[PDB]
Amino acid sequence: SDIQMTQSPSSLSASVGDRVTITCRASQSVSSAVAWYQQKPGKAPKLLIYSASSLYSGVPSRFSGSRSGTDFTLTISSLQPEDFATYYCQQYYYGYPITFGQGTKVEIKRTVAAPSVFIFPPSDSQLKSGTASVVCLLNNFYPREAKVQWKVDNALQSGNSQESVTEQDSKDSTYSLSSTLTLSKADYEKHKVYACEVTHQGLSSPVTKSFNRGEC
Amino acid sequence: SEVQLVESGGGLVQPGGSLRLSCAASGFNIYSSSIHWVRQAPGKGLEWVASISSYSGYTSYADSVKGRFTISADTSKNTAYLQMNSLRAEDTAVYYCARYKYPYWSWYYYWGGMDYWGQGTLVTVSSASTKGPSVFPLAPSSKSTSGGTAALGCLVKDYFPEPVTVSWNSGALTSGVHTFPAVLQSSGLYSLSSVVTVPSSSLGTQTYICNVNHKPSNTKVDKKVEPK
Amino acid sequence: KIEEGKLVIWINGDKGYNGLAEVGKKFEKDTGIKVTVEHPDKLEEKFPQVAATGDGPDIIFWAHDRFGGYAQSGLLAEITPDKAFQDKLYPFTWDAVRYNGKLIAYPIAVEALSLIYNKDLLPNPPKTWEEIPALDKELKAKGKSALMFNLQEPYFTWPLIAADGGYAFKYENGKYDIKDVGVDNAGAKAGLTFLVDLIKNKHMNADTDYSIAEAAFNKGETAMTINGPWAWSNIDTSKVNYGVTVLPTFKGQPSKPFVGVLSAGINAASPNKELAKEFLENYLLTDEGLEAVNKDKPLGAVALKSYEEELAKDPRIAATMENAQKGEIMPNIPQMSAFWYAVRTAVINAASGRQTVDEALKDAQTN
Ligand SMILES: OC[C@H]1O[C@H](O[C@H]2[C@H](O)[C@@H](O)[C@@H](O)O[C@@H]2CO)[C@H](O)[C@@H](O)[C@@H]1O
Ligand SMILES: [Cl-]
Ligand SMILES: [Cl-]
Ligand SMILES: [Cl-]
Repeated sequence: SDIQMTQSPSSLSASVGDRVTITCRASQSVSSAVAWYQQKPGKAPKLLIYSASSLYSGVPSRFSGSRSGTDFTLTISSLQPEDFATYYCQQYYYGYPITFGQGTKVEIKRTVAAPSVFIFPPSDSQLKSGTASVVCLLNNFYPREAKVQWKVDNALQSGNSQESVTEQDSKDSTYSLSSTLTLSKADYEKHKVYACEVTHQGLSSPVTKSFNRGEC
Repeated sequence: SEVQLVESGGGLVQPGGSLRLSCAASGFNIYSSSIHWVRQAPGKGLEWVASISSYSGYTSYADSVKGRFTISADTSKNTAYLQMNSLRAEDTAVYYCARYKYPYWSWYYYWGGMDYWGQGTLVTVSSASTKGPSVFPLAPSSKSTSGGTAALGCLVKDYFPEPVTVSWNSGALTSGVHTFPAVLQSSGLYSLSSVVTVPSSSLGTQTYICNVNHKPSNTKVDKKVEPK
Repeated sequence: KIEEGKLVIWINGDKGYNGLAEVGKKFEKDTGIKVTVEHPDKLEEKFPQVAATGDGPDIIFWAHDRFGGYAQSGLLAEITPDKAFQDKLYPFTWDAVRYNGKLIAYPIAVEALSLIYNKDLLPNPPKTWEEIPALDKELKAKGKSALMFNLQEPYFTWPLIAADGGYAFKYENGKYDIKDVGVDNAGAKAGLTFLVDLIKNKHMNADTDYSIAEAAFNKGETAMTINGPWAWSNIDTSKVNYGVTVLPTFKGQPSKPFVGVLSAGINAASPNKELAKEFLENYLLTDEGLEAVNKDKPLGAVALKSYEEELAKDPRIAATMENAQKGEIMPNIPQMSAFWYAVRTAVINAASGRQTVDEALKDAQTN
């Protein structure tokens, strides 16, 4: 009653019109009782292939499933804009419980684009409550990998910030990142320079955006 | 289109509490099909929970929910249920209900997979109480101006539980908007930010308001954002 | 529920259903009750799938191997023919339709695969599989080929796989043990490896199915084929001078095909069990009824004794039974459906080069 489903790769970048192949492996023999699903952010899964290679009604014929040794494979012969999503495999042989793979991300490939960096000081209302949050914004960059570092009076901050990244934009295929540095109002008013340093493949040298506390 | 599944019953409860989920079916009959429950935690994979097959009198449960969850079906009103008792914090996820087209027999397992899924319902198990957010503006300044483009937004800080919805100008502003996924702070409260890029010249004429709605706490805030 | 006052019958499209439809016409002229005969695709799978919705036929026709699954799922009615009627059919044909000590369908006829060859292209058919590659290259020099048969169904390749050891479920104590599956032993691997070699050496084509193989043989394009008694009618209309003989041996051992007993079951949800019982016993299982069906597409060795004495005098019938004597009757346990799913998948994967023989037969999980 134990089985494991492993997918490879975990992520891949392709262009509209390319051919793509994802693989899935099970730790036990299960004949061809494996299905493939598609899911987009904020939506429920959708069945594409069952019995390893049987196409479900309505799925375009550019999708296909096959076997490669013991592995299961999913292929998109001509990738279309609607095909960009996450894909899962699932086994349903009666000898093991229904088990899914960890998923495989298919992202749009474009040329490298450096981010626009913006910084926001804490608002008046928040300081009236006793807290200070600083926000650094990285707008429309590619690829996804980026690095943000907070500096306060040239001192590197650690353990007092969090960040999150959006999904790939449906129009220009870029990403965005928001980072928030939070401190108490007592500590905020002890220092002068607040900076967020950014490094990215699209930049030849790190970019810094800073402000001096009370500098209108 | 004609076949669809509508779920209901999610919410926030304390560890050890109980909840009952519903899965109403249209376009087909549950008595001649199979219904499954699958859950998905924020930003992770899919995990099967339970299954029922009315015509063959078959039920099944995943080991991680045995002795706590109960699956059942009401054929007279074409609805399936998932009774969830002894809930833990690690049961927090979106719960889906999916259809298997035929009744289930072990010797007929090979007939395929799950062809129709419901929209899902969110389940949060926590000891913390509901709390509305504070909305702070992110005013456009010289620090947030690159070329003719300027950035602005609001900060949605310290709320519980998920989710929140954010729009700009009651939905009339969509171009250039980025709403980021919330982060769980060390205090046990969530925090979110939403920004929009606009031409710098428009900072004088156009008005920008972010609309935050946190239904779990019945909190509604309209915040005007303008330069400092 | 199916409508009352009419009999709906499901039978496969490769059988003589037009002949069965005529038998249903003689039934309506005597009783006033219409009989409709249909041949849906993959009907052996659709029957348990549509049973919960109240659809499906009143009578279902298929080989006995899939009737245990229908019974275990609670879809068949127990038949009750008196002792005098049971004496009209051979004893072993009743055994094929006995499940958990109960009779669950009426036996009709015995089926077994044979070797079919063109007498003009091949006066003496080969006696061994091993000499077929050498015979193909000699026939290719004349614009012909040696052998073509349906590779898409494991029913047609199983005789070679089981020739030197392969088997489905171990039979013992008068019972099948589903934990003892013999699909990936040394003999089964040898049989399938020989098949894959024929395709790799361009002696056969992995994409060959039933229609392609039937057209090639009937049009004089290939010298040999493998099929059942039902296929004889189509060869007759093509006026090809053909023979029916024993399958060739492999590694010195004869081919062991799976023998099937065509059977007719009664739906449990049908309100016409009354009429269906009388139709099968006193209108189809007679000398007149079976002949109207047999003259459309041959049934093989019928279960009715008072007709087999006539059909036995046909050399084609004697050849069908000699292959049957060298093979084994299929089991009827419910797991046979999952067995055919795994075996069908393994053969296709190995024949297409997507997996090796060791991988495919190890991948066939039926328990
Ligand atoms: O190939 C798997 C298949 O084999 C048998 O089906 C036979 C049938 O018995 C014959 O009467 C004729 O129709 O050819 C069929 C193969 O194409 C089994 O009876 C069946 O259950 C199995 O799926
Ligand atoms: Cl394919
Ligand atoms: Cl409010
Ligand atoms: Cl042997």
